[PDB]
Amino acid sequence: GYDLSASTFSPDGRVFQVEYAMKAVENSSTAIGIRCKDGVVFGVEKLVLSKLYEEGSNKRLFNVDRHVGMAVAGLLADARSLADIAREEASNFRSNFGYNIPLKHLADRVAMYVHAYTLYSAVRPFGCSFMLGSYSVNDGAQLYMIDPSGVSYGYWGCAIGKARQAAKTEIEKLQMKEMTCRDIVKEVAKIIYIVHDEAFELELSWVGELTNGRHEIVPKDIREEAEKYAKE
Amino acid sequence: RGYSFSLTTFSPSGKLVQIEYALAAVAGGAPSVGIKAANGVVLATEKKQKSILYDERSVHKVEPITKHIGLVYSGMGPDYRVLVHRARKLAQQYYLVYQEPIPTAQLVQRVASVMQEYTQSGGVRPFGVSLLICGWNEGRPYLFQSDPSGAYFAWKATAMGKNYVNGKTFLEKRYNEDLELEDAIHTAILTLKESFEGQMTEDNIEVGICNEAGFRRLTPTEVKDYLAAI
Amino acid sequence: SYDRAITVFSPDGHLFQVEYAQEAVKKGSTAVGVRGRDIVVLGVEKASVAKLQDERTVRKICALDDNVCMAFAGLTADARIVINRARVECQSHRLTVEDPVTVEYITRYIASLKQRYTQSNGRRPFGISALIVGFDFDGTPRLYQTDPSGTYHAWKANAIGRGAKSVREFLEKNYTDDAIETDDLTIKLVIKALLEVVESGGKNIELAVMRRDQSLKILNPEEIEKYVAEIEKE
Amino acid sequence: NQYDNDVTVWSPQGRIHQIEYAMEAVKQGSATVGLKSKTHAVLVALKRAQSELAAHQKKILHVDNHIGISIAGLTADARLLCNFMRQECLDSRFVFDRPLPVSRLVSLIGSKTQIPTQRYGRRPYGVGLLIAGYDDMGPHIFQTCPSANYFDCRAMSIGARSQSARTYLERHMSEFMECNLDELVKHGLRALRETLPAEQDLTTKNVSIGIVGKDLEFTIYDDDDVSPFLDGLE
Amino acid sequence: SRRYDSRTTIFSPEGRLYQVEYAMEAIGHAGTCLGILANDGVLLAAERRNIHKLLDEVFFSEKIYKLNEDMACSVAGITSDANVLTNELRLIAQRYLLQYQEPIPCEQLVTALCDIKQAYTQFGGKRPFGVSLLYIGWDKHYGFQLYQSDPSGNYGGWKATCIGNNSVSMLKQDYKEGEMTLKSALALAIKVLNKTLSAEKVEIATLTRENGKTVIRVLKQKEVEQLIKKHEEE
Amino acid sequence: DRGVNTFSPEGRLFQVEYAIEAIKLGSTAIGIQTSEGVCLAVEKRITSPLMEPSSIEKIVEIDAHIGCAMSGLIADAKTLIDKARVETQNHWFTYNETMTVESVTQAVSNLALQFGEEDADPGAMSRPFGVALLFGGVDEKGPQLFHMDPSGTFVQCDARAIGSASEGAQSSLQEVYHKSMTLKEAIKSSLIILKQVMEEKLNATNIELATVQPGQNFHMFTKEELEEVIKDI
Amino acid sequence: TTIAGVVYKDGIVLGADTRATEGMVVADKNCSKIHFISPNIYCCGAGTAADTDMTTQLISSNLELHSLSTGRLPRVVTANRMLKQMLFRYQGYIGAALVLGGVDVTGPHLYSIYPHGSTDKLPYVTMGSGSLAAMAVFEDKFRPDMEEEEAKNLVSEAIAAGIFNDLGSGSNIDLCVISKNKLDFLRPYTVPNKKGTRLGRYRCEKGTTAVLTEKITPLEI
Amino acid sequence: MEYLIGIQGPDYVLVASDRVAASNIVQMKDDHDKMFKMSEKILLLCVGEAGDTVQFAEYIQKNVQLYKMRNGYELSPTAAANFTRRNLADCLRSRTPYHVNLLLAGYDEHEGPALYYMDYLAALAKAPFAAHGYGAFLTLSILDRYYTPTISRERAVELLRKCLEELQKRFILNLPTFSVRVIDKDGIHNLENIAF
Amino acid sequence: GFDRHITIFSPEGRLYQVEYAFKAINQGGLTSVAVRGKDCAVIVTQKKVPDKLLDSSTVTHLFKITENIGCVMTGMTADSRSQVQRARYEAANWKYKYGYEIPVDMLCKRIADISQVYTQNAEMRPLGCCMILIGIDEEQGPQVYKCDPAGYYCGFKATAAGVKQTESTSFLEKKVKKKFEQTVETAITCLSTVLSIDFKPSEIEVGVVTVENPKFRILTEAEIDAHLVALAE
Repeated sequence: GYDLSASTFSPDGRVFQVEYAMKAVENSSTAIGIRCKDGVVFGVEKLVLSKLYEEGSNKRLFNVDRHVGMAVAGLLADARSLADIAREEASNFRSNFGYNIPLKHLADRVAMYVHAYTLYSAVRPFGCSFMLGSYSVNDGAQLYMIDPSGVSYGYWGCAIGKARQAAKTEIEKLQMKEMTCRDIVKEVAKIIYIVHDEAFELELSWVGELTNGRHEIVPKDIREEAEKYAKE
Repeated sequence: RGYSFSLTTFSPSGKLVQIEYALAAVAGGAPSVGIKAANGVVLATEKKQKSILYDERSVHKVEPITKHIGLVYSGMGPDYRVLVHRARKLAQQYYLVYQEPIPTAQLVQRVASVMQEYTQSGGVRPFGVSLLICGWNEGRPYLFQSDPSGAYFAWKATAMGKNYVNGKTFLEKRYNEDLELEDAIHTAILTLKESFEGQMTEDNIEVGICNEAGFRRLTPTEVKDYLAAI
Repeated sequence: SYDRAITVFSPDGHLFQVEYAQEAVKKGSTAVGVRGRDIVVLGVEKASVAKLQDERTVRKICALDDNVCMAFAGLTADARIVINRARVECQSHRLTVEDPVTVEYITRYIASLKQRYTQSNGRRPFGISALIVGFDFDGTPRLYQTDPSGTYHAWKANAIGRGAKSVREFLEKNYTDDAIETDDLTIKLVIKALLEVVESGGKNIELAVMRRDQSLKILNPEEIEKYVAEIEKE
Repeated sequence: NQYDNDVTVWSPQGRIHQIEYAMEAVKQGSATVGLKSKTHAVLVALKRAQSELAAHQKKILHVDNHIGISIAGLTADARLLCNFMRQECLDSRFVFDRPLPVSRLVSLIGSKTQIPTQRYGRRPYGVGLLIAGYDDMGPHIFQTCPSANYFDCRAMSIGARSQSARTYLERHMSEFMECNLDELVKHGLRALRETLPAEQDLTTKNVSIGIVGKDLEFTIYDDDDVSPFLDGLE
Repeated sequence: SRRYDSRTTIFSPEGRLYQVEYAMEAIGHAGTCLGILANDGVLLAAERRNIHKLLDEVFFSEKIYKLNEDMACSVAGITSDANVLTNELRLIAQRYLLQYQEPIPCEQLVTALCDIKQAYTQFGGKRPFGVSLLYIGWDKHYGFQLYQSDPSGNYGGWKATCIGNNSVSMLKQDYKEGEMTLKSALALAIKVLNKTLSAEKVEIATLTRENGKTVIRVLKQKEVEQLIKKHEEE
Repeated sequence: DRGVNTFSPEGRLFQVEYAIEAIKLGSTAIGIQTSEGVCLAVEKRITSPLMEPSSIEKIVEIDAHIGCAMSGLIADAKTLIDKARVETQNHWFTYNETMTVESVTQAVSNLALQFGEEDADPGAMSRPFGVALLFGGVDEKGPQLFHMDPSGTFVQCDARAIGSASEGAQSSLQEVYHKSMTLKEAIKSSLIILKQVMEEKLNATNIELATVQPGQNFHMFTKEELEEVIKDI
Repeated sequence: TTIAGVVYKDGIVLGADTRATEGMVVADKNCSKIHFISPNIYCCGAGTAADTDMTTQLISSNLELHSLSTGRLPRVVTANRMLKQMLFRYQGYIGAALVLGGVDVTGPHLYSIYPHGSTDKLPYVTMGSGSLAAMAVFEDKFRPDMEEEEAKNLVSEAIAAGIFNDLGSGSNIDLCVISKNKLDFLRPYTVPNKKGTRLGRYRCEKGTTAVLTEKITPLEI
Repeated sequence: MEYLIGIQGPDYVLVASDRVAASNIVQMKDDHDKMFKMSEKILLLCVGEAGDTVQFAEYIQKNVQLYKMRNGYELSPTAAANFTRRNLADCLRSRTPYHVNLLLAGYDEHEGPALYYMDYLAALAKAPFAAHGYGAFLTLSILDRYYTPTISRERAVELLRKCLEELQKRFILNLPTFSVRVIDKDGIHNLENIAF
Repeated sequence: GFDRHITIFSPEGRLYQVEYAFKAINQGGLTSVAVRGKDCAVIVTQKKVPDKLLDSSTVTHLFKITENIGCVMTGMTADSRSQVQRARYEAANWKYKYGYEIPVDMLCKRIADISQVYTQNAEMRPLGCCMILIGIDEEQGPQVYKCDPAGYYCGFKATAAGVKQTESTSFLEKKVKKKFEQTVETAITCLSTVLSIDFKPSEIEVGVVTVENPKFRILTEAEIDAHLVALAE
């Protein structure tokens, strides 16, 4: 019984309370994020249970600091918790150092927060993978993705969730570097409609030159324009 | 945060299970000899690394406690370094309140006092380092050994680490009460020479003496000197 | 800082730590007391203290301040803490209201204390049981018997030691009105009650009496012998 | 089952293994139903009488100044959570001097009941709130859960066999965003009148409802005031 | 975690304390050092560890520890713990002086140490102090007196009790309780230690006086070679 | 074992559904709210006859117009009876009026399901209070009695039985009460104690009865009043 | 208190007068004001006579704990920064206008520590009241990059110029010379102030006493 | 501004307080007795601030009373005097200075009678006779002129009447009655109060 | 009992958590070999991007402690950045607390010591990453150190870290007994002779320090490409 406590290793060095949290986001829906030269476009799959839930019953594209975003995957309680303390973290940076928070420091900070939270038997690990993303006027379209292990990598087209085994292939075959984000908002629906293999009432948000370092649910028109990527 | 329950506890036989395991982890440690001599001591130890790859001037095993008191270990690696940190701090509390270098006996009182509460007090395991103490303290030199239990005894000679029964019997054979300077170093060298696992390299041993002028490590040109005079 | 909940409800409403303290008072001395209507009286069959004891420090009989005094039964070292805190708060209740402190109030403090150790985080509720005797402002020689569950009862014999279920059924049988006199029939009833259990009072029994808010007097084994002889003569 | 020392542990598939079991612990609770119109949202609760007779453990609660709730699970833990929600709703009356919006209310209790899910040896708040209030825009209604995962829903039913009330209430969403108070609460009571064990009546005793919305305080209708809501035969 | 704690402060189902009577068996492994009082002063009589040459000089031994001008203590069991507690109780002695300008009558000291050692077996979840140390002392109130305590917490006046292995029953057939004449107490001490021997492997220490102030002697070497030839038969 | 803050494979807490037990253990108490008062009674189950029966406090007056009636694990209630009376005189202190019964019952039942192993400072509770009780009290609304649980659940009650006789006495009390006091609810409630009888024919030594009537404040009955009632049955 | 210290090509030369005057009367006519911290760092002291003592026992003990933690010889910058940060957070309640100097692996240099916690790298410093009596003799005859012997003569002339016209004067000058290889802590350098002499013996033998009650107590046996 | 007096005899020590409880301009009930009963043979007295006399010295009475009825025997008056000097001396500078000045009459069995004295700063000293208040300033020379180191009991009482009649004659406060207690080897015995 | 659960002593010593933490640093395995030059402590490691979807600039090990100390770690990369941030914290805390910039040795002593107090107390796991960290002080030459997850820093010439540690230190031991500022036949060739890839200049990260320029420099594909085409002898 080398299980059930994050302060106990395996006999081959593998802390099982972390990889049990990793499959705990693999049983939740996808949320893809695609970088391009004018900013980062998010898109989240929704798995609307009943008709009783209205539009945006649970936000899964949170925002934090008026420019970085929160496409989350796993338990929405834990993801919402680290979302609001990310809000408090960029609050302490902007209040403390004045300068608006560069995203690499926020991803390293929230990353070591959720990592240092997996060293104790007096806490459980988080059960929520999530990703960030923004750009300053001289930053580049920085996005990062953070596991429940606490590791944070810079990506281009990272995808977390249940069907990330499917979702990583189309983002890899999509032309990554040089297109101007509006088309890829449209193209995000092609990824979401491919990976949904079963109400899929999806939701998108981005940051871009049409936004100047902000976040909007889409505005609302591509929801009746990227809906026209049915039959593909 | 924390546990606040002792993991060291009493067996149904009526003994401490963790402390005998600590003396097992000491007994699986590197062998180290210490010889009390009529004016001064010698505390030799054995630094066998994995390969001929490391800096043998980087880490020490002879290292002083701030005035004239060196202490050498046998067992766990870094728990020793914690005991050097605590021991230097306790010697400097004593030095800032009483304005003399600490008597060796009182330093062994306080080091054995700090090693006791790690046999208690909240989830901490005991150290498993039975380091031994030297010191000139006025008139006649001292020598001690703080076990990972917390006991301490003073004597004329000892060994510890691997095969220490041969060290205690061999030092019981070759000891004289007036045997005082470099002859002690001689028998210390031929106590480590007894096993050593081979060839007696000067970079793999280091000694430390307390020759009435402060504890001082011996330079590697001096041990090889007497290794030429074997 | 140890915070494990020890005294917890098991199934079928059984609070096992407290009943384990009930065997812990079942495995002690044999204390006994009698409310004798003008006097109160104790007794605890002691062991072999004559071989090499000191009789001054074998006391199952203590004194709280002057009138109230108690005979613990069980574990004999967790009791002394309750003695000390009883004496401390008893002096505090001499500080506020300034009375010859009533026996009801101090035994409510003891029962409330042990009940506060059936609640706190990890501290093993006591294995003692008391005989809080004494008086008040107007005679009334009230006796009280506490419990490791913190339940005090104002009963009149309460033999609560180790072989004392026989003593309390004996005292159920043989205490109606014959012990309403000054001291002799009451103390005769106590030494008869403990001579039911063991042997002679020249090595075993010791007693204590208390008369009308003065003179808490113990009985040295020369004086106990006279009463024992009378009982033997019967 | 080594996953019994268990709001720290994970079942090897994905499961946290007891804060979904707190969701079982609000499936066990009594049934209720809330819903919303385009103008004013309503709450309807049936109250279990596990006694002689009672106020039947009054469910829907006054928290607020138009943000009313409907508990369904533990009652003491529910009252603790609505003293929290109540106290900081009044704190937002104190500081900002505006009505506290319903979304930030349910989100920060969604961060308050989320802490014992995280840490060690602390059970989750085993209560399923069904909160409902009228902020600046339309009258919201939020199921929240002991898994600290609220839902911006419309027309939700939680409690014992409340799934049948949902499947009535799912296929009758078309006549919402109209359907004023007199014909709305009838449409909610005939949604509640399926969780009952198939024998005939939503009595005035057990049904307590609450109304909140445009130009009216969150208003509780108890034993008497539910009697003007009367219709339906099935 | 609650899977990891040794749970020291738990009553047995037989009512006793598991970690306490394991300390009582720790005394029987290593322990000697009886103590005899007389009409004159009191002595300890002790044993060192083994025959192992390799031992230069003890100022006082590892057994007899000085506490005041008029008290001393000897130690059984685990020697690592008791060192700590004897420095601890030494602090107690001096602060009584700071509070009272008295030389601390020794029963106060034994009561204080037994209260804190009882506090380590009461709560905190730690292991108890595995030492049944004992005390000799004098006050102006009582005579020469020795007390004896154990890791459980209780104590007593134990006029000739030894601790450790091979248990004192011969002393309770040989000690004259009235008069003892401390030279013959030395003779009885080397009798008992002669059954259970120069100062290489013995450590005897006396407490006497001259003109009011007490004198604690550790009985330097050649006195032991006197008493070891004070036999022929025994 | 497992801890105190864990949920059971039935659906509820361990320590709460274990705290429903040790209420079957202990004495039985009953109470009847009427239209002109509320009567409480308890057969306090004296063990030996060698003794004094009039100091087993199971009818305890919180205030002059609130009297409680506990059972189960006795003397575990004294901390929350202490909180009941301290909260009562705090209410009268800060607000200069009487109370309800749902404010003292609101205040005590918050302390029931408030425990835990690793929490704030060790003056907190480990086990839940294994004592079920009910506050007989008169208000400006009406006389009423509020039956608590160890779970913190408290309910309006007009005829409630606790203790070991929580099934047979409750079912007997279910069919014998509808109307009002008119002096005979206190004589048709010790009749339920007369059916309950464990050791002795319910004389004025083993039952404690007390009524709370809107004219007076309370009345803990003395011996000759009790045996005046017992003579009438 | 008149104090001073001068850096030169090999090292530094500290120096102080030896007199401590509480109120307006000398309590003690010979006290060291040149305190040990380290075999390469000596400080000095002025202001409160006890606060300099305790702050340099604390930084001496903590510093040589630091140096035997590192193993190498301790630098003089870390003594400056520990005196600065530890002397600052008591808000200047400690009155310790001390200077400190050292030869180390970078170069021989000295600092001054004002009692509020303001530090100055200087070639030459003067704390105490005798600052004013010993700063001008660093302004007519001080030269940079000067040899050890006339630097010793310079600091002795400075402290000796703090003797003769200041009321915080001293009995005699002691001064330390900290070089690269050797340390020279020499107690008194010059004694320009003899005691003088007495004239005429005073006492009888076993007289001139009003004895009321004797009491004799032996010690050994 | 009250008055406490004591005289150490060879086998006794007698104390006397002024039996006046004052106010701003008037005096309250006379009796209010200032001498606080300690265990059996100790007896301390307290004047000074109106509100620390009844508070501090009663707390000392609690601790010494707890010592006797906790550990059998009572304190010697030396340990009680150094006890209350410790408690006043460490309650002095911290947060609330107890402004009381104590006498402490007492005797142990196997040593002489002792009359301890302390100011409001808790500096303790033995004395064969001590005084307090403003009335100390004029009456103390009469205990200088007539006090032999060995004095009988009735001579000390009539000497104490000399001191109180002088205190009646010159001292400006109306102190008409004085409470007198002789303590000696049979326990605390109190003589009839002196009046005028 | 709990020998393989808690950081406590088993029988025969050998506390079973640090070698369970040593096996944690071999997870995946991106492998550093550090080369020391009598005037230049070069750094080498291998780094594999999975899928050409990671940002290759962001993934690294190669952290910078200060302007004179670099580091590289081969453990589980979750536990890496929690360890390097505390090393930056103690470096800047040393420069604020003791004046001069921290020399490389007792930095590794200090992070070895907090890793010790991880493996001394219970209720925390000893985090599985070892810190190959280089740096130059004024007195001695360039140094290199590695504290393990047990806290045993040594003072090395040329160890390695990660998967294939033994083959690497065998190759370095066989190729140091011969006698190197260029380090062209030592630094990369340990990797290309252990695991046989003969790298293009993408997957290798190199961090040098020189005595002539003690600032820690991470190299790019231009200069490491000239460094790789210099393997044509």
